[PDB]
Amino acid sequence: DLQQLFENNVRWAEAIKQEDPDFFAKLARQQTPEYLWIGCSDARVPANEIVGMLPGDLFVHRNVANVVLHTDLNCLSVIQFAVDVLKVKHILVTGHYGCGGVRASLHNDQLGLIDGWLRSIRDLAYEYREHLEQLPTEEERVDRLCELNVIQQVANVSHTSIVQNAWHRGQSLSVHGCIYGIKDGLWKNLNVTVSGLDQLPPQYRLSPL
Amino acid sequence: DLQQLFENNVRWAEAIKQEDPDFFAKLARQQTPEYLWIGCSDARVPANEIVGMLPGDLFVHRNVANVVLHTDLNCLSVIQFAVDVLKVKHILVTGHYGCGGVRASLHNDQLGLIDGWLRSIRDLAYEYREHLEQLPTEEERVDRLCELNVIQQVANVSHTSIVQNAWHRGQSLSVHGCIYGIKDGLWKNLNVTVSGLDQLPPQYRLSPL
Ligand SMILES: [Zn+2]
Ligand SMILES: [Zn+2]
Repeated sequence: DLQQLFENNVRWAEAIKQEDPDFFAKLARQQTPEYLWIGCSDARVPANEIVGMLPGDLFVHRNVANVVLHTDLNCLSVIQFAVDVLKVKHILVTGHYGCGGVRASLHNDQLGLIDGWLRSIRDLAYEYREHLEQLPTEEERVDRLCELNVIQQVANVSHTSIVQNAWHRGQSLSVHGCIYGIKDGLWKNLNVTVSGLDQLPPQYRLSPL
Repeated sequence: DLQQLFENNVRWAEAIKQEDPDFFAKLARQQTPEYLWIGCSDARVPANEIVGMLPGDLFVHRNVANVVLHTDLNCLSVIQFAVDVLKVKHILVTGHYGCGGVRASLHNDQLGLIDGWLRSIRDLAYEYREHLEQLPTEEERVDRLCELNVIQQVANVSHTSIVQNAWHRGQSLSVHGCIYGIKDGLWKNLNVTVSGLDQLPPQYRLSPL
């Protein structure tokens, strides 16, 4: 039954309109979010509710296990529109504990198309195989890889020419790494924020155009 | 100031916990959403709030102008994990009026990387140039293309081997087209639902494996 979702919507919209009849009218005039959320598609991680944001506040990309690839025009279009047009001040890279995409990367089952998508997280598990092996349970390994993945994705966003050119032309722009606990509703800072070119390794820095 | 978002989160999580102290505990045990939302990244279109869903209810992919490409492992991984693993019953393709991605496709400015991303919407505008030309204002042209785009994206999802193989093996799966009014908060059905192979043109139907 899809009519519930429709009936919830009319209910939601009309409730808002009696509290502030101009809410959508004003909102529809300009898009000025300060934040881009790059997070997982997982149903248990909705961005706005988690950080208490209202419509208009958060530009959002969500994909499986919040993966950012430098050949992916899907995510890169979100990042570039966020950064070059909307000129967000902040990019919130948010992974979450118990992420099935990360977990799939740590196991050996073929899931099909998504096998390719998760390659770079599988790579991360190989890179940290000594660190992860050293952890006694599967849940610990999955959860640690989740942190590692977020931290990696933050690097990926920051190395984009999109982000570096924002900085080159003096734009205020910070990239953050957070992880959400689906078990407790808490959104945790991973303290890996990047806010400028000086924070990038020499091998990854691009010269201005 | 990002600490507000953090402070809102702790506030949100602890409020929920005093209403139902098990909410996250239960939620974290299994992911069982019935819906996949494929919508735009636009800050003024958050999925859960719009249809009144709670965490756990909606698997979500959001990208610029809700574009679904058959070479995009980003979106296709979300669709395939939704369909093959989570076995969603419904895919909600939701575009929205006043979509900048659609609008960009209708104008001639180079926006960079996102130029490639929006190619297929630009194609749609060319295909319907006679219909769209025939509309007196830019806002009408943009908004009409928005409907056309949603309708197209629904076709794209339905033609995926992911979706057809769901049907081939008897899985209940419906693809919907909706459009959200950022001006009034209303989520409208475009009445283009596809629920089976019989609804696909012969040229697009794939034989079972
Ligand atoms: Zn996940
Ligand atoms: Zn849009």
